[PDB]
Amino acid sequence: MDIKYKLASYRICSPEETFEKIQEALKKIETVEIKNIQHLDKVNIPVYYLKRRVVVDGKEGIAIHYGKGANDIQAKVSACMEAIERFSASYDKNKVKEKPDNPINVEDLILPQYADKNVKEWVEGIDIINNETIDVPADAVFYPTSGKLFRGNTNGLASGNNLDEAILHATLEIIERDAWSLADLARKIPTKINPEDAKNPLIHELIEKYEKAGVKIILKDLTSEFEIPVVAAISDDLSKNPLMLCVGVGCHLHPEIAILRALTEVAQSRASQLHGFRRDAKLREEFTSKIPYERLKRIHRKWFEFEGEINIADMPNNARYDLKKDLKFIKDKLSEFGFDKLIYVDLNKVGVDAVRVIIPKMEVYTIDRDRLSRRAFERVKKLY
Amino acid sequence: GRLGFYGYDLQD
Ligand SMILES: Nc1ncnc2c1ncn2[C@@H]1O[C@H](COP(=O)(O)OP(=O)(O)OP(=O)(O)O)[C@@H](O)[C@H]1O
Ligand SMILES: [Mg+2]
Ligand SMILES: [Mg+2]
Repeated sequence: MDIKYKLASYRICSPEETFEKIQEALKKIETVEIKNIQHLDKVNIPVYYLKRRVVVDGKEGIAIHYGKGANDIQAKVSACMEAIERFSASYDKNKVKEKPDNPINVEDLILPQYADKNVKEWVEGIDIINNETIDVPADAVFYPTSGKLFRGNTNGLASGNNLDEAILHATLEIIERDAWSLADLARKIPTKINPEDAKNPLIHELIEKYEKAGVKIILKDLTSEFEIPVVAAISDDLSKNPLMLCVGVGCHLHPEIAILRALTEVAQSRASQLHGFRRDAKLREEFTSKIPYERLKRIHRKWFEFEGEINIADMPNNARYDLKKDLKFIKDKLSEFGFDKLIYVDLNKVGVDAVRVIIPKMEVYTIDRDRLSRRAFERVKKLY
Repeated sequence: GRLGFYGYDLQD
């Protein structure tokens, strides 16, 4: 059991140690400030930002990264490790191969109708299901990208305390967004989670923080075929502020970690909205604030309504508090359901483990509406 | 349009 921190983090070392270890990396990425923004909201849940210096072709600018957690250090490390993950993802010509030795079938990535299928830039990865090297498009690895094959996105990027930690996290994120994609397609999301039987004290603390703030939380089960918990936490503010209709989605082998991640992400979504620094937050502030509250509740009906309730005790728990064993389990479940490749690319750039994970055939529709496979509809039918 | 969310960037 290499997972030493089980209660909130599911990591090999403490957040305090992570923060100590990444100090050099944080200067290398040109960090300008790291701040807590809890005060913007009424829920008293830790949310951090990190701002870093960026040059977008000509002008100097700022990139922002948000962090979430049950306590202060977790939220701060979350922001820092997102910033490092995202910095590590930028295009690196030293990794580019022009002639692919063993190219993936690019169709399996689920391509938009406008995809330029003439890939000129390839990157080598390791398929850890089949234990072989494989070449994947650069557009599927780096961020940002030229956007030739598809629009660049951050799905399956992760940093961590070691290689396996980053791989596990990025894999869980792929699983998360695939499941979220299926939920977005589904006409109904029938199953509510009652968190009363949580063994983890931090779930109760978080739920109670929302109640006192007059924020109604509903938990929805999005768990897909793999029996890897995916949970949506949806906030409904008694203030009827349309901008406070927010979702957080958590994914983990342990259902209580998934719930913790969903609950803290809700606070993160709310706080980044209220911060209004990001382009999407600013635009949501401008346009969605004019959308009547009752229209939004009506549009997103399926998220709030429910046909049945389960307990956490009803949810699968295949966590073993050991990275290699957890990865083994996931590999088996992916293979079992025809997801026969689990590919990672090493993106370590500033002395911190960072990867891209690619699991061909996993859906990204929730991020990019232009990408949706024929097989998603049957999957939705089966689960929902 | 959408519910508020956080966790990814997508280029336009
Ligand atoms: N204590 C920690 N030690 C090492 N890496 C961490 C730690 N906390 C967060 N990270 C990393 O920071 C980044 C953001 O993590 P966070 O906990 O915010 O989950 P997330 O990736 O936002 O989850 P989701 O996939 O649901 O968006 C990830 O790359 C993650 O691996
Ligand atoms: Mg999420
Ligand atoms: Mg992430």
